[PDB]
Amino acid sequence: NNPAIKRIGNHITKSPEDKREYRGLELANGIKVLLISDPTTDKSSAALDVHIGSLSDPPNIAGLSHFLQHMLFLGTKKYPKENEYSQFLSEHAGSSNAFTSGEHTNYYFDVSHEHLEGALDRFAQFFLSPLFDESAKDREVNAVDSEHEKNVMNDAWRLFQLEKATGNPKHPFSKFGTGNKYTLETRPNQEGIDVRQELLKFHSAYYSSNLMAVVVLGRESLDDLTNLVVKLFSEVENKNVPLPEFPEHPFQEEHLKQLYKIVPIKDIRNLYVTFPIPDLQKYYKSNPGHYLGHLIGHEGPGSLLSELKSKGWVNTLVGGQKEGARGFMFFIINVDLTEEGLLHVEDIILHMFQYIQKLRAEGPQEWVFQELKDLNAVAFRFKDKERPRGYTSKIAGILHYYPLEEVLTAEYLLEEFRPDLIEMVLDKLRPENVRVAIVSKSFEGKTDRTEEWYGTQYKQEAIPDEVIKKWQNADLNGKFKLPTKNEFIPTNFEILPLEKEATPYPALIKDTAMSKLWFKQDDKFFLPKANLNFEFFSPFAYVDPLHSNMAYLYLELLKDSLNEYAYAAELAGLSYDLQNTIYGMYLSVKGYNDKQPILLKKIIEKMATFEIDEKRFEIIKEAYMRSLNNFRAEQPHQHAMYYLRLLMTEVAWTKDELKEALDDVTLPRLKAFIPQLLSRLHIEALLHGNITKQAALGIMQMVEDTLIEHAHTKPLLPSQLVRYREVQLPDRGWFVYQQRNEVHNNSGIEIYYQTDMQSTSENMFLELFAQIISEPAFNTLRTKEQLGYIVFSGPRRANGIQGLRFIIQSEKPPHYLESRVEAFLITMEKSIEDMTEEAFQKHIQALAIRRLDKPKKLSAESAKYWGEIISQQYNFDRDNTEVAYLKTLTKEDIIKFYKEMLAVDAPRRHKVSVHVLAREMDSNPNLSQAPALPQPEVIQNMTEFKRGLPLFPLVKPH
Amino acid sequence: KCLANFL
Repeated sequence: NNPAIKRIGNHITKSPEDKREYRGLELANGIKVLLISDPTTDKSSAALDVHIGSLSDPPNIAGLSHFLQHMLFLGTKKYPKENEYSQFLSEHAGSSNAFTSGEHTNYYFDVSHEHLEGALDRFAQFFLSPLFDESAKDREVNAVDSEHEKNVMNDAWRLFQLEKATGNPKHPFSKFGTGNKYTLETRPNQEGIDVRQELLKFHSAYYSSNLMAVVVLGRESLDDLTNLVVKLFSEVENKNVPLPEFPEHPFQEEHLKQLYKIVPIKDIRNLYVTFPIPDLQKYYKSNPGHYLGHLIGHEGPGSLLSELKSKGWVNTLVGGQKEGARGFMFFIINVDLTEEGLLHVEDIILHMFQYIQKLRAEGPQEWVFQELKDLNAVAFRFKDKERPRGYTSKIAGILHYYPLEEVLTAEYLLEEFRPDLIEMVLDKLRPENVRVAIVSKSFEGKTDRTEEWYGTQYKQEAIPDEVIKKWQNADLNGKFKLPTKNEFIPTNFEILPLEKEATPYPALIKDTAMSKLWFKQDDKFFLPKANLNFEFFSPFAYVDPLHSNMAYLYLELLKDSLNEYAYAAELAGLSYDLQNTIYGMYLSVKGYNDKQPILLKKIIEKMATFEIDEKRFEIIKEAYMRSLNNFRAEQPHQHAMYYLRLLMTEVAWTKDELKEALDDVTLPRLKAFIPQLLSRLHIEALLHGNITKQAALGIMQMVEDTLIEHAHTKPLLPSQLVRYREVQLPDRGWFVYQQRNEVHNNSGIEIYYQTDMQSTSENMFLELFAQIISEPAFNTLRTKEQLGYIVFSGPRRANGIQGLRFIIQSEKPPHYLESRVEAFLITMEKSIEDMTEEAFQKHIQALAIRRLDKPKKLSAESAKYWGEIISQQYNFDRDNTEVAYLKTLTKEDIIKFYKEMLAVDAPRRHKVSVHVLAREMDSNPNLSQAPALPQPEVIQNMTEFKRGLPLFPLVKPH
Repeated sequence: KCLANFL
C-alpha cells in the first residue's frame, strides 16, 4: 500500500558468512534498487548506473555521454556551486568517481557513515536538474581532451579502437567513445551546434528512470534506507525509453577471414585471434563461454599454452569470452610472441585449431562443469567483504541483468549443465570465422593505413583460402590433453578456535639470527584463509646493476618454470607473489589455508634447487630487455616519479644502467649467482589468518629448514641489515632535474616539498595540511585552471622521510605548472586564515574517519601490518595514537607549519622539482597571483647531486 | 581465464 514502490523482492540470497542485510525493490518510476544495511560500516556508499553509454552517442558528436558524465559533477539547480558535491564529500571523508562504457554510465561515492543523506541528496540532483553551466562546459572539455591525450600513445587503447575501426563502419560499435576537444567543441562549433542544448537534450532523452539502477549502503535499517531512497529518487521522470539492442554483429561476412598487421608504440610482439559469437549473457546459469574459456585458456599439463611455450613460440595466453554489447560478443585467444613465434603465426594458429578440435572429439565434460561449479560455490561462500564504494558501483551495473533475488549470486553460482550450448559455441570457433591481428615493430613502414583517432599504422589482408583450408583440416595432436582433476581444490574449511593468547596486533613470536616472525591469528573475519608474507634480505640482490638483473631473471625463470604446477593452485584460490626488491626477495602466499603449506614448500624447494632451462633463459632475458627499453613509452608523469625516486634514494640503479649491464648476464654467471644469493639471508615474515601459533612457527621453520638443507643458507649480521636513506635537502634550497619524454606529447612534473622524518607530530601536520588542500588543489589546478587530466597532491613517504608533492601531466610547460602550484599554495594559506573554526574541525574529523576506517578483509589488515614491518616502524597501534594527537591541533599549529616548511620564503623550505618535457617542447624558461621564484639549481648529474648532500637518519623502530 | 572512461 505504498504508491511509490512498485514491488519488494523476496529474500536476496547472500553468503551465510555475509553479516550485512539486503532488500531489493523496484520504484514506481521503474528504478531497480538494492539496499544494504551494515550497522558496523565506517563509510557509507551509493551508486547509480544508467543503462546508456557511448554506443548511444549522436553520430555527429563523438564522446557526448562521456562528456555528459564529466558535467554532472559540476552543478545542479538545487546545488549550483560548481564543486559543492566534490567539496561536501571531501570534508566528510568521502570520494567519488564515474565511468562510461558503451552501454553504461556508472556514478558512485562513499562518505562518512553519518552523512549519507547529505551526500545522497547532492548525488540525486545529477539525475534531476544538472546545470550544464556554459563556462563549466568550456573548461571541462579540456579535461576530456587531456584524458584522451593520455591514451593516444597507449598500445591497449589503440588496439581497442582499431578493433572498432575494422568492423562495419555503419555499426554503433565503430564509434569513438572518449571524445576530445575536436569532437566536443571545435567541430560542433563549425557545425552550429549548441552543446549545452545537446547535453540537456541527451540527458532528457536517456536519463530516464526506467534505465536506472541504484544501490545504497549505510548503517540505517532497511526501512530507513527504503524511505530515504523513495524520498530522493521517485521524482526521477520515467521517459519510458526502449533499451538499446544490437542484434547485428559488427563483424559481418567481409570482416571475417581478415589479417591485420599493426605497428605498436612499445616494442611488443602480440597475436590476437578473434571469433564473433552471439550474446551468451542470457545463458548465465550454464555459462558455455566460461567452460571453454577455462579450457582453451588453461595453463597446466597438456594445455594449449603449454605446447606453444615448449616450442618456444609464446610465453602467455589469454582465452575465453569477451563482452560486446546486448546482441553480440567475442571469443578471443591472444598470446605474446617470442622472436621465433613471430615467424610461426600460421603454426601457432593451427595448434590453436588442433586444440579446439580435441575439444570437439572429446565433447562436453560434466566433471569439468562440476569443478567450475564447486570452485564458484566456495568462492561465493567465503568471498571477502568488499569496500562499500566498489561494491555498490558493481551491484548497480548487474542490477540491469539479474532478478533482484539473484544479484549477489548470479556472477558466481552455476546451475545448469548444457552440453548443447558448449557444442554450439564451439561450432563457431572455426577458421572460416577467424580474425587475426599481429602486433610487431617489424611492420614499420610496411603499412598502408591509419586509424583516424589514434593514428595507428596498420595493413589489412585477406587470409589466403589455402591457409584457411590448412587450419580446417587440423588433425588431433597428441600433445594436447584435457586437464585432470584439480588436486588443489580445498576441502577443509574449519575455523580454528581463538587461542587463549591471541593478541589484537601481530606478536613477535620468534627473533633469531636467521629469522624474525610476526604472527596474528585472525580475530575478525573468520574465513578459512591465510596470508603468509616473507621478506628475504640479501646484500647481493642489489649490490650492483648486474646483480639486480640476475635477481630479477632468477625470479622470472622460477615463476615461469613453476607456472604449470601453480595454475591449479590459482583456480583453487591459492596464489603467490614472488619478486626481487632492492633488499632481496619478496614472497607472498595468499588464499585458502587448507593446501597452503604444500604450495609454499614447493616454492622454497624450487628456488633452493633451481635448475635453469637454457631456452627459457634466452626468451625471458630478451623479453626483459624490451621491458627495460619500453620504459621510454610510459606516461610523462610516471617518468617524473621515476626520476624523483632515483634522485632521493641513497642507492638506485637507472633503467639505462640496468639494460647496459644486462648484456653481461650469461647462463654460467646466473647459475653461480643463485647459490651465492641464497647462501646468506635474514627473513622477516608476517603470518596472519586462520592459523595457530604452532602452525606458524612450523611454517616459518619449514621455510628455513628447506633453505639450510638445499642451499646451506646461514644468517646475516645485524649490522649488515642495510636500509637505504633519503637525501637531505638544504634550507631555502630548490633543485630541478629536467628530462624529455620522447613518445608523449604532454609534459609531466613532480614537485616535492620535503619536510622532516616521520613521527607522530610531523605526520599529522603533513596529513592535515594535505586533507585541507586536497580538494581545493584538484578544483583549482584542474576544474578551474584546466592544467590537465592528471592532477594530484598529498603526502610523499619514503625511507622514513616525508613531504608534500604535486603531480601534474599537462600540455602547458613545466615552468608554467610550477608557477601555478606556487600561486595555489598562497591561495591555500589565505584560505586557512579565512576559514571558520568549524570548517577546520570538520577537516580534522574527515582525516580521523579516514585513518580509523577498519579493514573489511584479511588482505587489507595484513597490508597495514606489513607496512609497519617493512618500514621497520612496527607501529601497529599507530592509528589511535596519531588520531589522538590530531585532535589537539589548531589553525595556529597548521599556519605555523606552512610558514616554517612550505611557504615560498619559508626558513626551512626544501624543494625538488622533476620536469619532464613533452616530445615537441625544446627549451624550459583571470588567474590568481603567482609569487616570484628563486633561481633553481639545475641538477646536472644524479651521483654528484647526491654526493654533495647529507643523508637523513633512519627511523627509530617503535 | 577472462575498456571504460574514468572521471
